[PDB]
Amino acid sequence: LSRLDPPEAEVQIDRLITGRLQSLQTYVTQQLIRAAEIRASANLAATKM
Amino acid sequence: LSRLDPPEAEVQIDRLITGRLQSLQTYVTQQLIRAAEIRASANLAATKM
Amino acid sequence: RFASVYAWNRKRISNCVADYSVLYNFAPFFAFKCYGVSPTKLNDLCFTNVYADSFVIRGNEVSQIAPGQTGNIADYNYKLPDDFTGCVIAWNSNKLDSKVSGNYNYLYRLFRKSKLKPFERDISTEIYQAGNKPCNGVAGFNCYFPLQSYGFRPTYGVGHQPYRVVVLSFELLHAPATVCGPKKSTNLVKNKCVNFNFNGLTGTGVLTESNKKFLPFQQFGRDIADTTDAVRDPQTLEILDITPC
Amino acid sequence: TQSYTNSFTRGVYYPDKVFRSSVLHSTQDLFLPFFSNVTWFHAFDNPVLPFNDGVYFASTEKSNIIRGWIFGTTLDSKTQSLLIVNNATNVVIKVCEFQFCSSANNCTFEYVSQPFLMDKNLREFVFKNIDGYFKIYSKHTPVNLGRDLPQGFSALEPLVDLPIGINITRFQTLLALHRAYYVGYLQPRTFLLKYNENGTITDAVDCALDPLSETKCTLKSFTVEKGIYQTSNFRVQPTESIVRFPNITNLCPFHEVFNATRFASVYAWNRKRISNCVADYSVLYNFAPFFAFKCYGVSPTKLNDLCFTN
Amino acid sequence: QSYGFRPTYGVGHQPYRVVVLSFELLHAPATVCGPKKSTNLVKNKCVNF
Amino acid sequence: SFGGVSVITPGTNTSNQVAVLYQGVNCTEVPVATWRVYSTGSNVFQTRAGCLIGAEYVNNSYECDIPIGAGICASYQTQ
Amino acid sequence: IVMTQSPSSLSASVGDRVTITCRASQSISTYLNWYQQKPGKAPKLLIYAASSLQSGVPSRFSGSASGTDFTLTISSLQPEDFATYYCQQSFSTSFTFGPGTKVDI
Amino acid sequence: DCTMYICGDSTECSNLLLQYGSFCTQLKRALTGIAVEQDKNTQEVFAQV
Amino acid sequence: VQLVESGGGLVQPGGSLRLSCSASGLTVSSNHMTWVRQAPGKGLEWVSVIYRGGSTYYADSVKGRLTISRDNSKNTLYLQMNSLRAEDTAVYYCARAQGGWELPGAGYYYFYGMDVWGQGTTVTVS
Ligand SMILES: *[C@@H]1O[C@H](CO)[C@@H](O[C@@H]2O[C@H](CO)[C@@H](O)[C@H](O)[C@H]2NC(C)=O)[C@H](O)[C@H]1NC(C)=O
Ligand SMILES: *[C@@H]1O[C@H](CO)[C@@H](O[C@@H]2O[C@H](CO)[C@@H](O)[C@H](O)[C@H]2NC(C)=O)[C@H](O)[C@H]1NC(C)=O
Ligand SMILES: *[C@@H]1O[C@H](CO)[C@@H](O)[C@H](O)[C@H]1NC(C)=O
Ligand SMILES: *[C@@H]1O[C@H](CO)[C@@H](O)[C@H](O)[C@H]1NC(C)=O
Ligand SMILES: *[C@@H]1O[C@H](CO)[C@@H](O)[C@H](O)[C@H]1NC(C)=O
Ligand SMILES: *[C@@H]1O[C@H](CO)[C@@H](O)[C@H](O)[C@H]1NC(C)=O
Ligand SMILES: *[C@@H]1O[C@H](CO)[C@@H](O)[C@H](O)[C@H]1NC(C)=O
Ligand SMILES: *[C@@H]1O[C@H](CO)[C@@H](O)[C@H](O)[C@H]1NC(C)=O
Ligand SMILES: *[C@@H]1O[C@H](CO)[C@@H](O)[C@H](O)[C@H]1NC(C)=O
Ligand SMILES: *[C@@H]1O[C@H](CO)[C@@H](O)[C@H](O)[C@H]1NC(C)=O
Repeated sequence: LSRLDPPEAEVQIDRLITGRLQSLQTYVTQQLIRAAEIRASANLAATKM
Repeated sequence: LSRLDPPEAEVQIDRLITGRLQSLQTYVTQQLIRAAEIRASANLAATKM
Repeated sequence: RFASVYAWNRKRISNCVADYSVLYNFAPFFAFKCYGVSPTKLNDLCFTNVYADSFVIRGNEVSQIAPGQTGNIADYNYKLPDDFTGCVIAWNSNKLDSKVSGNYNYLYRLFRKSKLKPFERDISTEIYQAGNKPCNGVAGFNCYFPLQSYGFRPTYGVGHQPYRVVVLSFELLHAPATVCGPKKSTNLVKNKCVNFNFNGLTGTGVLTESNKKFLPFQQFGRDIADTTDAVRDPQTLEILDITPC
Repeated sequence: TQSYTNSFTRGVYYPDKVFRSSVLHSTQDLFLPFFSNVTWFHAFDNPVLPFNDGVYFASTEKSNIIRGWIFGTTLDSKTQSLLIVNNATNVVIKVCEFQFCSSANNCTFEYVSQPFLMDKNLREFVFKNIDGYFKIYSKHTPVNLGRDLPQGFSALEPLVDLPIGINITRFQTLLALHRAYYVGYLQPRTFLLKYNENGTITDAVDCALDPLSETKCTLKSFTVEKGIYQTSNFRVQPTESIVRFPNITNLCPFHEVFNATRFASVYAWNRKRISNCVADYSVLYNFAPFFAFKCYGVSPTKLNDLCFTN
Repeated sequence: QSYGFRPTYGVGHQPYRVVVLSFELLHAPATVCGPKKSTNLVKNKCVNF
Repeated sequence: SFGGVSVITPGTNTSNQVAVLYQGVNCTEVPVATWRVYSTGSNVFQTRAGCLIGAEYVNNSYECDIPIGAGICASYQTQ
Repeated sequence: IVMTQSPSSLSASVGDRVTITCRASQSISTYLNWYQQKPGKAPKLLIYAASSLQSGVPSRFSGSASGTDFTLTISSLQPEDFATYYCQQSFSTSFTFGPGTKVDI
Repeated sequence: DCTMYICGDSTECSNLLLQYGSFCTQLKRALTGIAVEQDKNTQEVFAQV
Repeated sequence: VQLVESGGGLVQPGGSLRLSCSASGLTVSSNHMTWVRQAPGKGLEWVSVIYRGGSTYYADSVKGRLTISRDNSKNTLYLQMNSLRAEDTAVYYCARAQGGWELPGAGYYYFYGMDVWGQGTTVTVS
């Protein structure tokens, strides 16, 4: 921000934004599968109890 | 590589790299779900045995 | 008579505080366009060291100052690493610098074997060996000097008359700081969410006193995700801990 | 007596001027490989050693016969040469040309500061030169073992990073005439560090020595349990190069298109087809100066090596 | 559109000469090649070709 | 020729000797062209999964400790 | 490392001295050798370490070194001394040879 | 093998790929986990005696 | 003390050759030896060297083609030449070097000079 004016800073900001979004999506994508596995284990535990 | 110098070869290399990464992610994304289904089937088989 | 396009003189500037308003107080610029950083915010920045490379070129040579336009004079004289933090100035003061017959004191080396590395100043004078003859000093066929004589006539148009150009080069390093822009340093506060501009580390947070060691060479703190969690005071040499609001 | 002695685990230093509290960093820089060999120079003496990438000058004498070093490329009146010399209570550095310490005519460079010999005893000095700089790191430690490097751990801290901008290829030791050391070379490697609590390096591991070190470098840890952990890959490297451009050798003219008069108007332009030849574009440079050699398709440098249909 | 050229003119009125090339980068037919020393052929060992 | 390598080790607490498995190179075909100081030998053994360097081959049979592949295991027994 | 000899062509007569010299690029201390190549048969070694003798020939041959410039001296250029002369550096593993020096009547 | 699939042998492609952070490690970890689970699945189905 | 060479001949391009340098009074077990190639009227050029320890270091140009090898006693070393590019047609000599130690992290530097030379053998390519 304190190196360039917006007109050619927008490209860098956009590159960083898309990279961060791509990195963030995978976290929830993995979390959903892990939660499904844990839910299966919890159902088995409830049945055993 | 033997057509252009790096300064304007970087854009092509980056385009190919991001395309290949995007194509590669889907493979493991589908593999995880298929493995989960196979694991459910294996648990059912173990219970039957 | 700064220097020729080859054998350019290099000036190192450091240990000062300088303003770029003075360069506006100068002759009109042939091309103030420059590559590295926006000229507006140059007045407020801190630097490790700066360099000045001043010399003379032709009009047909003013278009290849950028790293990607090499081929005519940048081929064997001056090359850039294509990153080139900082930027250039041109002010074509050749008007009161010329000769009726020609300026013979300015030379460029075109008879060189191959491309040179960026930031290179070759000074050796050897006979050019373009051909299949064992040159020993005859200076005839297949034997050429590594120089190209030329003259400057003031009646010429653009592209033949001389021009003058100076090139800067920055580093934007963090640890060593010798050149900083002119700003009124303000009193230090703490224990309240404020904006801080320590040498350019623009940020917001609360500053407290820390028990870090910070050996004399060390002056920054770092951790995961490149967050500066500590900083050494530029003036009183006191270490401070930064915490988000 | 240039006998060889083991260097054990010694030669690491702080790579960056920042503070890290408790991490396991992974750098990549010039270092001294672990468990290497170094050449003792017990002393006709003072060989003119090469300077490849760096030097690890280590000394263990107390009488301070060892003055500063001499660094150069030609070590004559044609090229500049460093003249590091330790005073009684000062340090002196010169850069510009010398003949034999006696001319020092062209140029002058100077820098003074506190001595390097304040303080059996052991001293280390790492010399590196990159991007027109000169980095030296030192650290003094006391041992009494004798003429052998201790099997301990001690990092180094920077002293000065003065910029010079000179080729350096030859290295010589200088001693006082009226009134012994080890040399080892540096190579590019990858290390893993152990900043403990105060930026004090207490351990380090080299990532190219043994398979166990490779595994310890893959996953960032100093302890590994039973497993079949994977590591990097291997691939056979090529040996020779072969190029087979076609049989034909005739050179198409490619020139009448260039030197002629009244080619054509901008409309009704003449079209010339060139094929069935081998031609070079160097002859194009042997021509009148170009108004605009800037062009769109391919880089002009590699045009000389390409094959085309027409 | 008739016009004339006078040598006393400046840039933009005096004539200029330009030549234009055009390639195809095709693979099957090859008639024009750069000058390089063809080397001997080797085989049964990892090499650059 | 190309491939990957794997390191078979017991815990660093117990010892430091390791063995190296090359992924499907059929050993003698191209075992070795620094890190390759392992004698290019010392009981090189061949299995269905690759080339194993640094381990013997006992005719006995025990319980699996470190799986390898194709019905082969490894351990750190004392002679 | 590149060395050049000067002069390349030597023309003198009997009872004279040689003043051919070898010019290096980097510093090679005093490690340089002077070789005599007969016109066809085989090379011969005269001066090693830039100042010593192999003891094959009498004191007519000598070698002087100054900085990184080396010079050869022959007391009497007798008629049997007519061949090619070479200067070779030995400071490094990769030896290098000079272009060559011609001796003429 | 991510670094060989995305880039064949060129080193500058690898240099560009290192600018994308740790994306290869996640894929390698996921694939290794899948492989270990597949090896374990066929054990409790049969190895009951 | 003398050493002589053998094994030359006229060989078509892309062939194989095996030159032999046999010595009488110089043991090959512990010595430094080297090969020097002279093209017709073009000067000399070192091409290969083997040390006492047993390591090798070829020149930059002839790399990956030539191979020097030493015989266990019998005082006759062998230089094998692979595919040729019609440039190696020249006269080959074998010689012995004085000595120099083994600074680790680098090669061998301090050498004195060759002492004994053979007559050499001519190798030609058609
Ligand atoms: C060693 O230090 C002494 C001073 O401690 C140096 O002597 C001074 O040198 C400066 C620079 O030329 C002079 O201006 C002073 O007048 C000198 N003072 C005295 C008392 O001599 C000396 O030059 C230093 N020498 C070296 C080799 O470092
Ligand atoms: C980091 O610094 C602290 C503070 O200096 C070190 O803690 C000291 O440890 C020594 C060892 O016995 C004690 O004598 C001191 O009293 C401690 N300082 C205190 C308690 O303020 C700590 O050891 C350092 N970390 C290292 C060296 O890894
Ligand atoms: C280091 O020196 C010892 C002692 O001679 C020697 O046995 C060993 O092989 C040397 N190591 C290397 C890597 O040269
Ligand atoms: C510096 O070197 C140049 C080039 O040799 C020489 O002409 C000049 O006289 C030197 N300056 C001196 C000796 O002050
Ligand atoms: C330093 O050496 C390199 C290679 O030897 C050379 O290309 C370069 O020009 C030298 N530096 C200067 C300033 O001449
Ligand atoms: C062209 O082919 C002929 C026949 O194979 C061959 O004799 C000739 O050497 C070839 N020309 C070149 C330049 O390779
Ligand atoms: C061919 O080109 C040259 C330039 O190198 C020129 O001097 C010559 O006049 C041209 N040929 C004709 C017939 O004009
Ligand atoms: C290492 O092994 C020893 C003996 O087997 C044991 O006493 C010790 O606790 C082990 N270390 C750890 C960290 O478990
Ligand atoms: C390895 O190669 C040898 C020789 O070609 C062959 O006999 C053997 O069967 C091969 N091994 C495998 C597992 O293919
Ligand atoms: C060990 O196993 C091998 C495998 O074929 C066999 O040939 C050999 O006879 C066995 N030896 C003993 C002592 O069991």
